[PDB]
Amino acid sequence: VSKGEELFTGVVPILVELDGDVNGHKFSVSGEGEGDATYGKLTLKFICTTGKLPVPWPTLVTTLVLCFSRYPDHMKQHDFFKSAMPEGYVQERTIFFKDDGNYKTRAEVKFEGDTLVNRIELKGIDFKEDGNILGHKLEYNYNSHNVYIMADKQKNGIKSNFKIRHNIEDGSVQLADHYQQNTPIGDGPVLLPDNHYLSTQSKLSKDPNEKRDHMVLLEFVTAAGITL
Repeated sequence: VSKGEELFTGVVPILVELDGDVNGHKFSVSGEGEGDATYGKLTLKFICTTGKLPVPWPTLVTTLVLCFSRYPDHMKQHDFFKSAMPEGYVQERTIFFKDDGNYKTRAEVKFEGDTLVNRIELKGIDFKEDGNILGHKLEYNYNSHNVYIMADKQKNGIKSNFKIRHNIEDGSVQLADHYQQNTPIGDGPVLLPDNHYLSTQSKLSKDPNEKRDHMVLLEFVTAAGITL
């Protein structure tokens, strides 16, 4: 058992705070909701608090808390994300949009009191101002994904390479190549996993009564096994 397991046995409130800068377009996003790791379930509503989001909401889904994944009993020794809690972990990514710009993200995921917080800094560079991303040409939807989590023994953490495919309105695909690394915050012991898969599914919706630019997200993440 990890020192973080017991912190996720019930419904946990979540706060997400993102400070963004893409090609010099500054923006901020605030998210609120709750996670129920027993069912691998999270529900979040995100608001662009600076006005219109200058990138498409789907491109921010992976950036905007894998500690809410459901690890089956025979897999709980591989749950790095909960084991780091409450002190937490750093999650860093570069996201390469094919034939367009790239995001660099650095996030701290940790408890502040009873609330699980995901505090993010995002920098976007080399985007095309009239391209598919800054031109808002991506559909408001998301595909299910399987991600291979690999141990990073040198960093006492994990790493992952995976592909997200966003739908472009012309019927083609915008590829987003993700490189990810996670490391414990501080001098904290963690469970170092063996390689395994997470299976994700995400549904994007809108609050019909909400006038601000926003995204409602329902996400399920399950550790599928060592294989598949």
